[PDB]
Amino acid sequence: FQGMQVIKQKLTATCAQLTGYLHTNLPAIIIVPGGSYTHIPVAQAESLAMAFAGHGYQAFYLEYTLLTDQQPLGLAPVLDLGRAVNLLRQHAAEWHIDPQQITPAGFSVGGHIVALYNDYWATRVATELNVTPAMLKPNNVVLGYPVISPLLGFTWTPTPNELAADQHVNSDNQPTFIWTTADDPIVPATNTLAYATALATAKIPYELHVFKHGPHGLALANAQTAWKVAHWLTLALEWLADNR
Amino acid sequence: FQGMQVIKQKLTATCAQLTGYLHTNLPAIIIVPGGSYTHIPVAQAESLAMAFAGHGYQAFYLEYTLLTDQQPLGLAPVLDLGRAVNLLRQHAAEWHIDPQQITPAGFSVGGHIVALYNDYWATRVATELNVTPAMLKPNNVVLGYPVISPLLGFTWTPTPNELAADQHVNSDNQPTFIWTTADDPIVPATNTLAYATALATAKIPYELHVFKHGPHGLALANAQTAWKVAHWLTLALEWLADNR
Repeated sequence: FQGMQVIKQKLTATCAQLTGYLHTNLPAIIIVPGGSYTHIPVAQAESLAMAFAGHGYQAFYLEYTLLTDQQPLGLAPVLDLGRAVNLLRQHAAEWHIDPQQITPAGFSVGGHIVALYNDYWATRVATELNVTPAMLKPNNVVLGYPVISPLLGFTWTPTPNELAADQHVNSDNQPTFIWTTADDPIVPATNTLAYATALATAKIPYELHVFKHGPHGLALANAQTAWKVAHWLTLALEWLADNR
Repeated sequence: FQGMQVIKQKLTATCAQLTGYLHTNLPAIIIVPGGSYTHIPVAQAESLAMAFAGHGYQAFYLEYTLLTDQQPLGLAPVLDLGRAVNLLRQHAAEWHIDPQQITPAGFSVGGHIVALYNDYWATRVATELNVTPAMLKPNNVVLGYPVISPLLGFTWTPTPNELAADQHVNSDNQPTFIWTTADDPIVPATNTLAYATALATAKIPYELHVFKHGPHGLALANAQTAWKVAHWLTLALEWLADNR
């Protein structure tokens, strides 16, 4: 909460909450953290929000629906992200947000949430929230160490089989910046490579960085703990800037 | 040729030539440049050799067999690279090369040559050159803006169909660092993504960077002309160092 207005806002029709760090209009980042759908690692979320806040972004973090709030989780976290994007656009003027530069940044399981948001914002999220698609648009998406868990899934009842983000890449998918680790023996980067291939085939703009960064847990701990900058951040910021 | 011993050596049983820039023992880079198999862009080759020379490498560039030297080209350039690796190991002591840190770095069509070298060094190159596999080992390989052309191909007579480097990834493939451009509308990065997927499936160590760098031609021109450093170089050097 470093010299910035901290704001806290519970989202409507959900237990999800949003925390914001606020400094013309600025681009805005919404950090969708990890946590295996069991908890939200608040310190990770805040640190990653500050990584962007420090480089000219209004930065938010989303505490999304967890397994303890609802089971089956369903797609509640993806919907929660929509509620968050919509609130940012609605309040852009009073928060000095450029409503055309709202970017969800998903980490670990939050990368899965964000990947699916990029696929369904104009369709399933819009119709579930009954919000106009334009209000839910992610201007770009960022995915850091994405992790797929079968906890996410089952009006709109898709099981983990039809939640392969790489199978539902469409023309409404927006530009995507992805980075992950190549050498986690427990979680190969093959899923992420498949998503990039789907983006490339659908001709959705992207950038992909598969680094030798070790296990996903250590890699994301380092990203949080040791960005003050890390190449993933330099690269994400440059990509975001050049897409403006 | 900046304050370093420049050496020139024609390789045996080939029109291919090698140029070297020489400063304990040092790692060595062999630049396999582009040129569409019609010419070798010497200025590109030299500049890229210097990019590494300046960071503690003995650096060489390979002027490989061209379409004007031999048609069909066959796999002559891949064999030429083997001849070059073998010569470096043979003369490591007098050139202050660490014979366990010899790394071919392929650019544009040379990336295809190097990708195939990583696949066939212990098998088809060894048997065509009648050289022991150990002498031909690439300790790591680097691929920058790789481009596949059907000019490469047809003792060992494979047509362009059986020269998909991603189809012949085996356990003898060595660690691979790849970077390319995501947004060349004429040459999508899908081939490179497929190779990375094959490396990942075969559990060969790798790092992949698909940047929004524009058309392949401009991207490689920039790499040559504007590294003095560019992130692809920082990233390649760090990866090479951490694999030691």
